[PDB]
Amino acid sequence: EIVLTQSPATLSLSPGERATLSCRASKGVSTSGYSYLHWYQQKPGQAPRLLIYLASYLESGVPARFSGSGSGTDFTLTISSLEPEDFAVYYCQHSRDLPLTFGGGTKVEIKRTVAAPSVFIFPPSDEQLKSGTASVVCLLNNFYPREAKVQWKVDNALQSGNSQESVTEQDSKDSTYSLSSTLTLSKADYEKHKVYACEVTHQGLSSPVTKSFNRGE
Amino acid sequence: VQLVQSGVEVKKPGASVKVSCKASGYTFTNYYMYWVRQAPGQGLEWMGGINPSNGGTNFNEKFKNRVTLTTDSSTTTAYMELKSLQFDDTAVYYCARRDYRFDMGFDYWGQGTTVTVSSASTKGPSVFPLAPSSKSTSGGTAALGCLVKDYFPEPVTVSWNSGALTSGVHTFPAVLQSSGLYSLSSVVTVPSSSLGTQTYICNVNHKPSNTKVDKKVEP
Amino acid sequence: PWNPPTFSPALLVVTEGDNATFTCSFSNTSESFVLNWYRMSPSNQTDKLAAFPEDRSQPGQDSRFRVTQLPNGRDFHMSVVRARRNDSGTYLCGAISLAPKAQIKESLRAELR
Repeated sequence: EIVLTQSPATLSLSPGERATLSCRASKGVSTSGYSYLHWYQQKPGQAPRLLIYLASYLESGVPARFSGSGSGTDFTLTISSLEPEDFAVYYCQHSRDLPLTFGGGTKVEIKRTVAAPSVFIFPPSDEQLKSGTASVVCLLNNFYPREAKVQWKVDNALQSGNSQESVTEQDSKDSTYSLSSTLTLSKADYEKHKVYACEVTHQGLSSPVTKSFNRGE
Repeated sequence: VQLVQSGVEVKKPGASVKVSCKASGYTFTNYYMYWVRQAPGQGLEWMGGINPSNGGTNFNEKFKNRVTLTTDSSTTTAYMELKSLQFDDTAVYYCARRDYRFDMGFDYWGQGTTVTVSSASTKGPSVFPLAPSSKSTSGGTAALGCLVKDYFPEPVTVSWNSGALTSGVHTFPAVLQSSGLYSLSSVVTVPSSSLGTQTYICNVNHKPSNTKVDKKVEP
Repeated sequence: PWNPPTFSPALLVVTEGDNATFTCSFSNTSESFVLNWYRMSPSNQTDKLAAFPEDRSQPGQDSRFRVTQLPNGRDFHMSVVRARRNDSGTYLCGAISLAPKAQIKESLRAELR
């Protein structure tokens, strides 16, 4: 198969700014001066929309600020000036042979000033503790950029393999992200330790922030 | 010009699913139809295509053994049957059309059909408070919420104080736990001083299991 | 820009196992066009047999139909390899403009027997 590599995975830009996205194929996708490469836009919860076909042709209905260029293994999609509507995920796709394949996607997000998370921690509810399971929740609220490290520590021991995290879409009002992380243990494991902490690293913080509590506090 | 696909599916492993894509006479005489899927959190993957004029097909080799593609000319409808379903067949499935003269891109896509495959059965959520305290208080702000845990399938919908409370709310995307059930949290930030002057209730609705629960969250 | 391609011979006769070769002529410097070779369906629709350049993502593609660009660049050989009984019928070629996206101009139609 021909594999398409898109870069960068994320572009952080402000409205009005030029966006340039790249797509690189593992083998040539051009024949006789034709390049079998197309570009699509996708918004959350929506089907993709065709932007550019055969590397350089503008799909009818699509605004003139979108344009495509390239041939062989090297392609770009350019948005000459970003409108608020253009912050979305973009994919390239080839049809030089079978199988048809898509690139991994590039997300164009809104750039804003660095914002440190506020960190909150929530002990398991007593109600849950009756069920034989204990969930500890760490919340990072309203931060930017999206990159944040959350580490769980139980009696100072780093936890691995017993937590999951989720991240909101970029806020439509202040362009920040929020993150929830859940540490899950059996009630029996939970009652065998005293101190639960989540340690948060983020470029908006001068040092990592530790939120903790004593079980039974 | 429309491509209209059939609705949500929830399936056991080993089962079959048949997704439909209703088009038009014009589409059928002037386009080929293709199927594409998208697993949660991932990109797009091509599965196969069909020529409505002669029923001829092509395939991503990965899918050839389990996918059947057909058209019904008389109702100008395309069908994708995926058999012997696996856990990682969980995805949104799209039908898309392409000009029959030359590939000028997939210029129109159907709205997508969500397919979930799991040995899990339909299950209502357990709702737990995320209780505000000094450990959830930064400055003059406090955070609280609800933990909506161990339900199946998606989706659950969460509101606060019956929809009156919207500003400062974050309802996170669900995660699939090792157990096969989903969990989600919904949090709100409020002035800390309001913890003793305001009632906060999370309303959780899980239509597949007929579940409607309200949970008062106290400090 | 631009005229419809020509398609010859008007009448082509063979019987079993032969090769039936038409010629589509399209004078262009492309200016990207593509070419299609069609046969008329029983419902009088234009069924696409092959394209130039090759439409590799056409589902249900039949390799018996081949389109070959000749050195002058203007003439294309459109050929049925090992032609059969039911291959008899009406054929034509079309030039398709990629930039107005829509635009096709078809040749006059021909008969194969």
